[PDB]
Amino acid sequence: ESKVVVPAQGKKITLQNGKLNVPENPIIPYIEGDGIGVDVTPAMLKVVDAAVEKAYKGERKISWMEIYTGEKSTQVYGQDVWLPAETLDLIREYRVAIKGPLTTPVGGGIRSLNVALRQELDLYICLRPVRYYQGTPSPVKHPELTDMVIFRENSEDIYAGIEWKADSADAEKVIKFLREEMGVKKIRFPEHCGIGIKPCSEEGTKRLVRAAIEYAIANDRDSVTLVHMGNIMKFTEGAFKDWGYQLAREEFGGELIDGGPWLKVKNPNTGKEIVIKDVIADAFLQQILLRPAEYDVIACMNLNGDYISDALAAQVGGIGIAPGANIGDECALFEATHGTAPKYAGQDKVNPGSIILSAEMMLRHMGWTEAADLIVKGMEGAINAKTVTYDFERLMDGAKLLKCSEFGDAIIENM
Amino acid sequence: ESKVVVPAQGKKITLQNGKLNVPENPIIPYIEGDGIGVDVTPAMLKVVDAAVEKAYKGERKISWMEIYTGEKSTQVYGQDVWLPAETLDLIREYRVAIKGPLTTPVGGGIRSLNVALRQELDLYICLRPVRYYQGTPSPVKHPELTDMVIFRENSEDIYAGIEWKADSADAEKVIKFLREEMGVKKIRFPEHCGIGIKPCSEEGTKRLVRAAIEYAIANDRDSVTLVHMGNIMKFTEGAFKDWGYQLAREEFGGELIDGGPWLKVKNPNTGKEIVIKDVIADAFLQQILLRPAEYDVIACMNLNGDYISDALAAQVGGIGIAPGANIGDECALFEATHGTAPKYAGQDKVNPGSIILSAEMMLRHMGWTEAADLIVKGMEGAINAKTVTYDFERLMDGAKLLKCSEFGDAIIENM
Ligand SMILES: O=C(O)CCC(=O)C(=O)O
Ligand SMILES: O=C(O)CCC(=O)C(=O)O
Ligand SMILES: [Mn+2]
Ligand SMILES: [Mn+2]
Repeated sequence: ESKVVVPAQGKKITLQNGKLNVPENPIIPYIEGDGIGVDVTPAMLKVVDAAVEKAYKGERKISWMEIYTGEKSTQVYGQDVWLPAETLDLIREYRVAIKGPLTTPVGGGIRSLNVALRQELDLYICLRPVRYYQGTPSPVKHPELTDMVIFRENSEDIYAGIEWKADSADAEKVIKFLREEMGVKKIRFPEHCGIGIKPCSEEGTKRLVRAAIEYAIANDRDSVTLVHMGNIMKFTEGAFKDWGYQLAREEFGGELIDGGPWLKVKNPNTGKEIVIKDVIADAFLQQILLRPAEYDVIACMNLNGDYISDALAAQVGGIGIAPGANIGDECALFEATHGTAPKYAGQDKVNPGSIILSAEMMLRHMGWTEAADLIVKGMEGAINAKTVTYDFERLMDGAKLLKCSEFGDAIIENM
Repeated sequence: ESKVVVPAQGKKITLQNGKLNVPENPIIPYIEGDGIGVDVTPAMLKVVDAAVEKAYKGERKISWMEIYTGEKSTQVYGQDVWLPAETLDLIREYRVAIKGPLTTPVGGGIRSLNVALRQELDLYICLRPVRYYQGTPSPVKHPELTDMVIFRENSEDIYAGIEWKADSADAEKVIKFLREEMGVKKIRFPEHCGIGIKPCSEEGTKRLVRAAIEYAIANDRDSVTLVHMGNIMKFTEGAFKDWGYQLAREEFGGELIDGGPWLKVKNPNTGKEIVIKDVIADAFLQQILLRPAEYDVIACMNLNGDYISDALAAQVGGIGIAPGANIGDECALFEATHGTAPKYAGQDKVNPGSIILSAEMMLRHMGWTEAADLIVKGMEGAINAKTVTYDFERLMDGAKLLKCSEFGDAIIENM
């Protein structure tokens, strides 16, 4: 029997015509998260409640409902229950949810729980905005020049988990087929060879890129850059870029800039000419360091998005405070983007900034922009005040060391 | 008939027992390179000749022999001759060669010429050392903490070019096979879907990792880090890491550090305990910025190596002066690692640092360490003297702007 308790006071968010109908008392499912989730989640709940209370003068209030996934799920439902069917059902049913870091066990043949949540709920958009918060200790000279929003495709690519182990009967079978029936000759060593499949479809590419362009329009952003490795992988990465440009032309009236290949899409609200361009992935990893100001909205495939998001987070000193969201047509799951750091679990020491900023994204997604704005304001003030957790403090001089919970309070105090 | 002229004075380098027998007058094949290759190659030839002349007091002298690949090949041999069979033969025959940047044409269905050279000559090691040269304008605060050597697997991975176009009969065939015979269910959108294959074998992984560990030993390096995405791709990237550790144990007496998974390999010459460790690729892209001093020799797959090498080059301000080598058991091809920048071709303006430093690697590979040391010394002095090309100069104050050829002279002057 389920151990999830539906809040007595609270109402389910609904979806109508692609628009969320959020009540003043929405029930929001939340997954504590493994390791440090025990530290960061309480801080997030308190910070969000304060922002909501302050923004709407007590008129609105979230009814938090704990659901399970990960190590805590096994402890609540038993041995092999890492991801309960009800969790997938509840997230879909309640439309909006948030979670702390999750870890996948090894030895049992189970694949990434984070990816499982994304694929099973068809949350095809991994949204990762990366900006700099003044006062944050950064390894680069000008982190303030970084203000990007990453639209990472979440349902395809090698990240889809389609592969076979070297020497397995399946691997031999696939390799045999490829060589004998497909005439593949580029497999350097066919024996003791692992094989993975990388899929990329037109519908997959277009729904991701459509969301990216719509975001640029809605937020009056300057450009959308299709990042890919099409020079090497023409049929997957290359097709992604091709379909991205095609979508811009076919659905957003994209016009040619100069002799190509860049396009300009007129923002139907501001009249701003949004530039649609593309950069080879490896070169892009250099350009984010060398010319960050030239980039804004980024649209890319699963793996590249994972790399780009992490690299960007690192350079702005946001490795531990990078917000993230997994959005689909029916529901959305916001999440802390860092690991579980089990060594510090329960020490009330880690930075709750990531999950808090992800809650900021959640609030904005629900249409509660005032509360979201309050969290952004609190984070900016706390960081600028140099009242921070150990991860920031250790890289700074003249900073006040704060516990995880205390930093949560600092954010509230700066709202 | 061939238009390659074998130098009258000069002798072929030979290979015996895995050791190169280099004469005092070795014939070295060289490919000018497209675009700026017309600028950087002459500078390289002059710099190398000066280093050789100075190091060995006129006793040794390279007999340069021009061979063709790329745009210049089509002009020398005709319309469709992008990569002549003789070029592959000559490089193998002469054992050591160098080349300027190469570009692959689009529209003719031809794949990367750089990859073609690597795969066809089985140059399985892409060696990319990345260090900082004092005085180089860098986007990071402490580029001097970067001193790494990248061992990128060069014959496998998605980089192998095994793929089929969306809607092609072949793609449909493969997808059908995967779904109906392999029972694959993770292909989100089977229609209008491009497909790529990612292979990774035990022999491929081990020969790359073997070279990496041997390099750490020969150069008394502190550690070898296996970089991979095994948490997501268990059978390719994960297997790579597994085989890498296994090789360390089976062939280099690797011992367990603490409770694992790190290993220590005793350097048989210095007694130094070389640490063998591993880091997930996305996290590694963050760690190179946050904790560069903790890394040294890196062993990774093709694609990850491409990303890591470019990211590292960018952070030390070496985007245009990053050396590179493609090494196999029978021959080796050193190369400028940047693009062709056709806009500046012939303007004697671009930085010849990349191809020159690659020539430094070449000289060292031939056992001519004195000459190689002279080039390193010249580069360090020229850069530190602030007498540099536009790409450096534009990011600095109080620097003397030099043409490509002039920077070549500056290097010589600082030898
Ligand atoms: O894949 C996982 O298990 C963790 C989530 C992750 O690192 C990501 O894809 O960014
Ligand atoms: O692949 C090419 O054509 C250029 C060489 C390259 O960028 C590389 O693999 O680093
Ligand atoms: Mn990640
Ligand atoms: Mn490259």
